[PDB]
Amino acid sequence: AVVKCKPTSPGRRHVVKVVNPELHKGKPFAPLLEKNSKSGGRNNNGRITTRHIGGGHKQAYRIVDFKRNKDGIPAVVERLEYDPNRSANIALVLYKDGERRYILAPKGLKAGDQIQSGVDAAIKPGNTLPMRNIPVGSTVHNVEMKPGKGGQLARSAGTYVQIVARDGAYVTLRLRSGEMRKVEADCRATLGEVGNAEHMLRVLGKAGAARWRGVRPTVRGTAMNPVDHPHGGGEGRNFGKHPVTPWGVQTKGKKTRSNKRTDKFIVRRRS
RNA sequence: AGGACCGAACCGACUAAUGUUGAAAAAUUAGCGGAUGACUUGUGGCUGGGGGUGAAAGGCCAAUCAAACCGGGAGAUAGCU
RNA sequence: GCUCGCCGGAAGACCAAGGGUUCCUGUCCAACGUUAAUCGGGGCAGGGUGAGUCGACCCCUAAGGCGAGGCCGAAAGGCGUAGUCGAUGGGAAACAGGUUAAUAUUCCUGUACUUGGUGUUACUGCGAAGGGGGGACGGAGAAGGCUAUGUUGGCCGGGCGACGGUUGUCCCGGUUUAAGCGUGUAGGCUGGUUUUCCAGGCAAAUCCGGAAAAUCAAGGCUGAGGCGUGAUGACGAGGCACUACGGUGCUGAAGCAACAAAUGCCCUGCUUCCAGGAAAAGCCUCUAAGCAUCAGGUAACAUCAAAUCGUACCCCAAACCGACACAGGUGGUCAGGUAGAGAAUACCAAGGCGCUUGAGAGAACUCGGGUGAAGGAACUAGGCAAAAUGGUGCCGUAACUUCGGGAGAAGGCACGCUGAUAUGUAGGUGAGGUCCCUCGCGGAUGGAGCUGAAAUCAGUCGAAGAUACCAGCUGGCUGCAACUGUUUAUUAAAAACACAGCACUGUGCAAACACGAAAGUGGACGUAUACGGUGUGACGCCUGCCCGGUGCCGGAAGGUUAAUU
RNA sequence: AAUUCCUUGUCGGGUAAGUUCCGACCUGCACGAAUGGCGUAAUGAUGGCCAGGCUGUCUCCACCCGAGACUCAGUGAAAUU
RNA sequence: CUUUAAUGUUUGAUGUUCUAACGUUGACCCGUAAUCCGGGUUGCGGACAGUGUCUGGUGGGUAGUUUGACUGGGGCGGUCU
Repeated sequence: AVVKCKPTSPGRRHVVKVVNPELHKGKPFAPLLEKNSKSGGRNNNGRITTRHIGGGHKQAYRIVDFKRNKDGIPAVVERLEYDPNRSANIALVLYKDGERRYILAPKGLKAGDQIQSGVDAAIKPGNTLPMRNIPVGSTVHNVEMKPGKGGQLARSAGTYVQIVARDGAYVTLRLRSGEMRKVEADCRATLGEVGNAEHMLRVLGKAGAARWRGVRPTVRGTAMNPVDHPHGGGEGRNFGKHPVTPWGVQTKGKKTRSNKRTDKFIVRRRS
């Protein structure tokens, strides 16, 4: 639940917590863990390509199954767990055959709840089927964009998409961004929304709370000298030029999509 | 519980005096700040010059930085001393 | 050699890194040493570093590096798979004592341990570049149970005091002993056992996992310390003989208990929180391909092997980095006594030093300090500096406020010593004995002895009892910024930079964007409650008018318009 | 006003006397609403001002303790010219 | 040879469809005890995309450079035949 701390110190007034006792107060499933070394926003060349990334708390990667291709085998939820590599929580499930796997935790999932994947699955949250069988107007998550590769849409805390139509081998969807996309009617999708909706209500309250996430401070650009940024300098706070990224692009309205290749799957775009 | 309080180690460097061919090519003495954290530290590693890195001062990149150092073009050019 | 003085959470002791003979002895004093020098980290010569158990090498891997093929690229070359390197991490085993002018957990003595090879004997399902388990992991906090260690008592030995007194409730010293083996406690986790079945673990599996039953509740794992053994020993203050007073043989007393007690061990635990906490091998198992009077496996005994390199010395410093025998810098371990909350501070122990020019004089002035009549900021750009405050407990404490704070607000009182309450209380610790007992490192009882606050009353000395070192000045109005933090190494620590929060905008994933001739990588093993960029800068009340200009986003009838033809 | 040239604006408070400071006035040379506006408890080695206490900061210096200076012996520089 | 409809062929435009180039940072199989790469099967896209040459626009993102003289000092102003 959302919990507002008390102002026992400057740094605890505006901090807001998102607690959940349903989560496992123990270690995760080790067989489904992997090393995850932080990068610092640097690539094989050692150069910073994405700024404002550095440090943070150590993290281990949980192998989550975004495909959900084990059809015809029921699975019961064992426990809900916390995942630092994503904004949503994950649910450890146990299949009847004795195989355990991690999945995204939908809105109304608990311990003991049953789920299943395939074409002959029931229409309940947590189950996964190709969208050809999902009734129109429904709500799903962890949607595939190409059959078999795995879910790529609606994977965040409280995100979802709504199936709005189905013409042929394609179905039209409205993503959480408002974009009206269409994908093949063979991509698997999971019923229901991802359950951590109260995640957005969280309030860090202090700077150090962002440094635990691996987020480094952001220096604006106005106060940064001409040689280091177009906005640069000026005696005082002048900024008498158009807002612009480094490397010289607007950043305040200019559209930068230049795909051309995948424009046939975008019905409406947004706004 | 706490980027919580006082305060040593530890990390810093606000004031003053001294020193200024210094003990020291930035220190000493007396006080000062932080001191479970955006902390500090050892070892090793990556990022290379119009580039790197930068909680951004044009700061740092081997006592050298508004474009490092070494060599080379090179006996640059110098209507000036 | 006798005194004096200094450090003693080091100015002591042991190491790494680094250095590389500076170590020890003898000899020499030109140069080196900021003076002399018989001395020296100086010169010359000689000697000195002994390991199956410490470390490296080695096995395993992290970041990351190289990278067969391969992809990419004018050439050079770049990225990278399989792989192979790479510790700052994981992985078998030795303790005490004695000894050299200089080394030792390395030599000697004593007592142990570990991993392998071979052979014999006995009993046998063995087998992986595969599966599983385990290794394997965070922060904070809370105690409890222990020890290191210390104090006191007792015991042993010695002593009877350079000056009054000191045969006693006196003084000094010592009272030490390990690994390992055995016991398996305080205490923590766990419910076990048997049989059947199974879409899983790339194939298989008696293993893991899962399902369903039956039968039992005691089964097991981990585990400091303690005790016993180790040890009829060793060491041992001191003695008997030699004694070049340089030291060597023999002998060598007591060698217990209680209390206190860690930041260390139980603890890779328990509790709790969000920021959700390495990998791989060794090791334990599983079977497959395959091999079965073999081979291999297991236990026992015997025997052999455990190589190679390092080991001296300095290591907060005269030996490393700083041009110096330079008030500098340099990571880890050991952590005594009194007072104290304390690793602060003061005085000491062990131990180590007095800082490589001295003597004398006692002017100005300079530096670092002490005191000060009366006044008390009149000094000055400015209370710069200095002075002052300073502790514990009780009492008590304003505006304002985001109700947490402000606040240690301010302010006021009491602190010593002796005695009594109480021949040392409350409290803590806990013996003998008794009772019980699954007869054990047990439980209960028992309260001996030891230790030991705080408070009250009374009395007493001093100018002064938080007496030393140590140790907040306080309050009021106001600007800026919310705050903690960050910054111009070497004249600027700030109202600047960050910041949480807010907003605009971009981005549908082969994402935008960025580094790259490209491959590709990061973004992200993320998927719009997400990522990037811009600006603002907690919170609270708000954020008005203008789209002409520039830019961005959209739309079209027309005009204008490139290559091309 | 961190913004006000004229300017020590005007009035008042505080002082024996206040170009600074506090509070109102508005005549804003040339504030103004996210290059944010106005408030804001707490915080700050932050800027400015007033008090109590305190003192050699000063009136106005005086004495004393030490290290130099001075003399002797030894070693033995430097900028400059 | 002034004139104009159904054709054949000719090429051009718009639209629809297909697959065979090309693409696949979709799935599966082998090389292979390999998330590289390649080959193969299939699916999805599909002559679009993307690349090359040419070309228009944008383009301080990044370079190389210019930004006069006289002058009762220079600058502002004025002046230059």
